[PDB]
Amino acid sequence: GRATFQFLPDEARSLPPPKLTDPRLAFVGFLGYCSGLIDNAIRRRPVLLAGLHRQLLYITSFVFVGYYLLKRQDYMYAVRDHDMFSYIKSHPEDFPEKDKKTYGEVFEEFHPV
Amino acid sequence: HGSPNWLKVGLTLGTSVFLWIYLIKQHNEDVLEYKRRN
Amino acid sequence: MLKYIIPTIMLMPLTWLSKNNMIWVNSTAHSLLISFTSLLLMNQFGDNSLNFSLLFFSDSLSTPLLILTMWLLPLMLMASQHHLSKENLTRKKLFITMLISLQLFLIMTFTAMELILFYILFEATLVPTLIIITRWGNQTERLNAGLYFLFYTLAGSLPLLVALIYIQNTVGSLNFLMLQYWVQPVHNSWSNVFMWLACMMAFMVKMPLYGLHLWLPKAHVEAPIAGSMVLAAVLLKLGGYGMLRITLILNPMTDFMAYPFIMLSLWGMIMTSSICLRQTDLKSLIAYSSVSHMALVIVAILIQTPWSYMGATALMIAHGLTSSMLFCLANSNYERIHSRTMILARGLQTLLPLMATWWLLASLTNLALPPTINLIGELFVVMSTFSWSNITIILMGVNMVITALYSLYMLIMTQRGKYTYHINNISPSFTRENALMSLHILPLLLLTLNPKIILGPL
Amino acid sequence: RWIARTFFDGPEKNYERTMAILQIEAEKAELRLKELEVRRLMRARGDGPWFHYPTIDKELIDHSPKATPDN
Amino acid sequence: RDHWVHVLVPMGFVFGYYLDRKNDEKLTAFRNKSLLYKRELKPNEEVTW
Amino acid sequence: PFFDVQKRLGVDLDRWMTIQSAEQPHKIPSRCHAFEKEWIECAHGIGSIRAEK
Amino acid sequence: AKTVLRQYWDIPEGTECHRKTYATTSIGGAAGLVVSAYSVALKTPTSFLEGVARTGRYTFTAAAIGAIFGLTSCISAQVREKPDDPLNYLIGGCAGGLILGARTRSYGIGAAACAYMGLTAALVKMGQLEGWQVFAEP
Amino acid sequence: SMVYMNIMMAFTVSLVGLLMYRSHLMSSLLCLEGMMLSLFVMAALTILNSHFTLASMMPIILLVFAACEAALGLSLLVMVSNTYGTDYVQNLNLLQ
Amino acid sequence: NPIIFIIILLTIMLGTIIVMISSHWLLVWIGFEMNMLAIIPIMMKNHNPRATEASTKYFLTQSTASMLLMMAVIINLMFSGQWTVMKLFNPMASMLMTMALAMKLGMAPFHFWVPEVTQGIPLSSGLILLTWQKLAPMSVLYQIFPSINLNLILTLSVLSILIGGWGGLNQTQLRKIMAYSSIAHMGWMTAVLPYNPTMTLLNLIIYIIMTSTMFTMFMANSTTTTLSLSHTWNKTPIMTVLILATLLSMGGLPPLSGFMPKWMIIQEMTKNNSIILPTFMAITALLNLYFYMRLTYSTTLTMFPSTNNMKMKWQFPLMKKMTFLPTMVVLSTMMLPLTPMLSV
Repeated sequence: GRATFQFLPDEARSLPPPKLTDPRLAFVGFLGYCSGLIDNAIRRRPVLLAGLHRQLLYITSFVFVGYYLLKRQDYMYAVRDHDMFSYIKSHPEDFPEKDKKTYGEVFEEFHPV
Repeated sequence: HGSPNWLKVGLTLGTSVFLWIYLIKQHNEDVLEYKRRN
Repeated sequence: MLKYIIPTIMLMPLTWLSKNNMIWVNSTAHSLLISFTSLLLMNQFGDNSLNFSLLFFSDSLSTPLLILTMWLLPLMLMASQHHLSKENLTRKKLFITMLISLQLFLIMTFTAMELILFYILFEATLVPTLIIITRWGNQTERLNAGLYFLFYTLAGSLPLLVALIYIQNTVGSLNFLMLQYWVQPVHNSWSNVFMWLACMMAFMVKMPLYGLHLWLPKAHVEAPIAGSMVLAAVLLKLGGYGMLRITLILNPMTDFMAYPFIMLSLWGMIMTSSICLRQTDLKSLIAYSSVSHMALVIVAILIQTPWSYMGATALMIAHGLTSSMLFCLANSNYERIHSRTMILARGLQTLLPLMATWWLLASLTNLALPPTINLIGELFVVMSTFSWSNITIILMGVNMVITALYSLYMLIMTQRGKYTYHINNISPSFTRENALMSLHILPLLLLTLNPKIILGPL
Repeated sequence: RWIARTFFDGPEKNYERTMAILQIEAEKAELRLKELEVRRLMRARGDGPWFHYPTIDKELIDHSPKATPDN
Repeated sequence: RDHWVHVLVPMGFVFGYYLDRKNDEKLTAFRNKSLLYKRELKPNEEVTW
Repeated sequence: PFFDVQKRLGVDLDRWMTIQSAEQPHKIPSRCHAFEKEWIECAHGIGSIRAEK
Repeated sequence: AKTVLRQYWDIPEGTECHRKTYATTSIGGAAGLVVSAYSVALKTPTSFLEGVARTGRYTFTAAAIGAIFGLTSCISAQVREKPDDPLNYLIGGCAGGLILGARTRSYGIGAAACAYMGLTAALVKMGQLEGWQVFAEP
Repeated sequence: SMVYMNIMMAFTVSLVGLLMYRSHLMSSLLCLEGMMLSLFVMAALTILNSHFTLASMMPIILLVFAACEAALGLSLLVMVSNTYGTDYVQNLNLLQ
Repeated sequence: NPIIFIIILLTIMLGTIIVMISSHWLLVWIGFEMNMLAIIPIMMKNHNPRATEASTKYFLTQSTASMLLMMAVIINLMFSGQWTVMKLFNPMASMLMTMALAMKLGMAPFHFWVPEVTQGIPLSSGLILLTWQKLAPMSVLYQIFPSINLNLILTLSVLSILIGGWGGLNQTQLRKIMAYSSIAHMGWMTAVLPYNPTMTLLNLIIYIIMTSTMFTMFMANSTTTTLSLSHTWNKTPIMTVLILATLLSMGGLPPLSGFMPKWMIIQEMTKNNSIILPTFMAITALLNLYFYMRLTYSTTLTMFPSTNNMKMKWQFPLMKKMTFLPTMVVLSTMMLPLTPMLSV
């Protein structure tokens, strides 16, 4: 949690990175693929297959940004579990070892209809 | 005939190739930066 | 579902992608082809159990219920074309796409693998239904009925989220129904009443009790083009089945307070069918039949211990096919006489002889003539709640009495004559009018041969 | 005979698939009881850097012999 | 033309069935079970995974 | 939200005029200068939730 | 303040039926002042001795409710079977609400004042009966 | 000491009934500029005995905005009288 | 006039940065002092005698709401003399703090700051600029957060949606219908702020997006609900389908992404054994939906396009950043497993 005011810090090197052909990155920009079609539909285009140069660079936008956004999402869970397991590792008095007991110990309710 | 403005038509075609090649070089580096660190 | 959702979304960029009036034949062609694939991997075996792929499917293993959900988009397009063909193609492409968009979420529903995946898909509907209610109706009392359809379904379903998120961080996680092996019991307290009650009451608002049925003859009375979402809204009512997924486990030992849900829904059963014999609107006549012998399942679920789940499952798709066709009998014979008043349509049975069989074999399934899927359903419910208390044969027997006099009152109003009027009503029930009236009884009496396919676990 | 092996499987796939996606859950539903053990109840210690509130930085203090003999 | 509007769209079945197989080839945890379900000695419970 | 730009790049926008014992332009302290420096010494790496008690 | 509840919820518990309704008319009596103060401020100026807000009967109403609101309970707490119960304290709902039903005439207000007040009556003592806590912390 | 109670009693020159009411709105903008010197003094008594040596630039800067603030507010109060001739706070047209 | 309109507009967001970039209560005083100095010209531009009689009702409400803040500083100047932005060391200060700042964000008390300004400013164009003043004090309650009384911050927030809800069913003027349900969406976020003060910002970033895209849709002609009828069959029928989608999204229905906050925000409100608190508010925002239904019953059902006037010409306004707003304000509910790990 240290090294304040970074977009993503230096210590995110040992994370996988989240490489492509993941369905979110297909979906990020699929809505942008839908968004460029709206961009024609607002203005009485009347094409719905209009100028491709407006219909491109929406795809380029979301995918690049969404990739560069997801590198810290996988970092923040990785730094989340990293600090929990240390506090699990110290203080064993807050984390006891439960006893293993099979179904020869329990006498449950017993409620039949 | 066709009559666009012919100025920005291609800037959209030139920004992506700038963006994608900057992306893939950032990706093909960082694909090795895992093993270079781990 | 591996990919049943993945072809049925591919139906959607086919309709607008098409040409002119070919848009009717292109959609109905491919939509029938899923009915092989729907059957194909499903109906497998079978002894504890079929977890299907992942966090997206438990395959709807012991309750099939889903093949019937896939008939309908190639059943409603042939039904809706009667009075729709005066609007623009730009809106005719819309009304096919939201109808497919209603089938998309129902497919991931009924399977759903979880209880929190269920709710967000349990509530993922009611937006594409409401568009079919408000636009595309007839004259007014659409708009208040568009609001009575909300605010019962949505007022009840929000205390699910308070209780389902409460379970997710109390005992492990609810994410699987097969991590429900560890279940602590739920005793008698003053907080465990409300945990039972809030988790249950949002299902009562769709499959109605005698109280809070006040939205059901509102949306069905004032209704789209030819029953076009009314066929969907009868599946959606029985698509609130998830009480079978919840209450079998997950507070299993609260029958202590079942009694205000029993007596309200067992005496209401004998009255809410009795309150319909003086109806004058024909589509509101059927709309109260759908109240009565749907509410027989509510005293069949809360009473546990199968020989009821034998029948309570068979009753969900008993009138899934019956009450669909009765709406189709009334979505027809309104194109010719422009009123739904049951007085006016007399002088019949001479003019349209071929559809006399379609009236009777509909109304012979409420009399229910034991070798059908109907009196294999009721006679397991009857032999179940007999073993609760013996006195329940009385009310449920008079239920069998009045609906005999009720179903024939809709038949016998057409056996009269001399017609007095009506230079119109010429059309002799064309090839489409019998085709979409068929494919209802053709699977309905077929499955009576080996109805082991229609059974719970059980 | 030519329906089963032509289309689907038997009790060697859909058995021990339920052994496989029920060992993705016993390491999911046991950690959600340990977040709520530590996050919600840290508590009076503030030990791990979740509930860590800033106070003041003692780097900016001064140690020069400031001209008052009794400060 | 060649009508990609038509039957090319039900060809998304095998396209969907391709993605249907990719899960069970990483859901390969247990060859160790006791209810036939064996994977004891044989090349029977290894195959079709 | 507290962006804290002035910790990244080392300018002091303010900071100096914040506490009772910081700079003192010609080194004339306050009346309680001895207790400021002593009390800030207490809670530095402490996360202030255990410092109250 | 909260200590009024620490003399309400602490000592009587059904018995001592005078101090029960002496303290439980203080709270409901005090809230008549709060509805009086906005009815002279958010409403425009009344007659010569403000607060003289338009229809009056405000603090005339509110303290009368809390006057009976222990009294309907503490009578019926001991006379039946001697606990305090959710069905015990339910009784103070309806006729406790019917003060607002008695004035500003009924047949459309009074039974609706009876019904809904009986819903919110029993849940309060049910609250500590299960240990409910509205404004909590981890 | 008592030099703080008076003046903390004198901070109640807001008192909100007389912070926008009644009419002749100049009477209300009066106590908005007169609510200062109950902050300019109440700061100055605290920085000065306890020799902070640096925070006493803050009472100088406390006037500089509140003068520029109230000068802006006085510009608009001409505009209510430029359209009428009388300020009269019981002018109200745009409901709520 | 054109260049000086930027320099006024530029310093509005420069006023709010110093609110966030500060370790010192004097600078957060200057920060949203000059915002109250640099909004007053934007109220004026076309000089109509309601606007002059509206900004002056705007003005002194944010002069006192300024002035009590400096009173709250000088109290805990006396107590321990530290001026870092942190806990305030005095319950007589923090009480005077929170319900001073509740006027700038206006809560349910301190009432009519919100309708009486936003109604009838002839600049209905924007007045999207009333999203900065909801953004500056929220950046102050992120730090003050572990010093409050926990009753006042809820009682201003339980009253928030109960009275921001009822207030607008009695309306036609769609600026007031946007002015209302802007107290309600300040009710959901400060009911949560004592419990895990992040997953508050999730509600705010959603609230900037869905409200900014509502005003841009409104900038064709739209003034009143009866005028919201007469553009389906005249201007563009695709506008009617779009204006349906955002409202049904902003009501919180789970097929869209205005259900994204609540779904997550109850994951925090219970988990803290507080159950009767969300069940009140979750059922309260239900009649916050009867604004939107009965608004969608105007435009989407062809309700009387009379008075035949043809717009045979195209439209050339500037719908800036509009093509990407109802593609992240509707379709994002699947694509946010962790938005609350970027913002955290």
